[PDB]
Amino acid sequence: STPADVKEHPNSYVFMVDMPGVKSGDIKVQVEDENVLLISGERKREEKEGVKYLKMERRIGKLMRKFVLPENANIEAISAISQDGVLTVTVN
Amino acid sequence: STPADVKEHPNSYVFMVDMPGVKSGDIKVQVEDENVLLISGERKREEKEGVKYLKMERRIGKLMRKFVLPENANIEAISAISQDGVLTVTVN
Repeated sequence: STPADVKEHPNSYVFMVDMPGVKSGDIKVQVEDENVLLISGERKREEKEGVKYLKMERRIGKLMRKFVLPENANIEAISAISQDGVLTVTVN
Repeated sequence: STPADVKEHPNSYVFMVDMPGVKSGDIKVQVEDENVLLISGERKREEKEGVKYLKMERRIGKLMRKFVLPENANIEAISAISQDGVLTVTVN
């Protein structure tokens, strides 16, 4: 799981998800069953080449959130922006 | 506060801080007293133009972490990268 904001513009819904350290290509934006918007991203490690960790507090692995819009609300136009670790998806 | 990793390369220390949604220009990287590395960033809101929030779980405001290297360890060469909401500072 990961923090999300959701806004309602006149003709669109906007989902804002935190994803520090997720490379695009590890981001999934997906519609399940035409109603559910599925947002997903995995943070990975930069692989002891004489490099030792002194402190490790950033957990890695997958961030994921599902969002259901009303039934009979068809997703036909989807938008995705990755910027500064925040993913903004705009769905009709 | 915000998650940080710290690695030790042969000739350098590396600090990796999560900062989703912080624009460079709102990032501060600073040496206090030649020994202490001070990393700072503030997340802000994109300002009802017919736009209404339905869900708001991303907290905003300042992220900040201090890191003290040993005394008599002089910071003369500092490095800062912002990428995908992660700030990597490399300090001699």
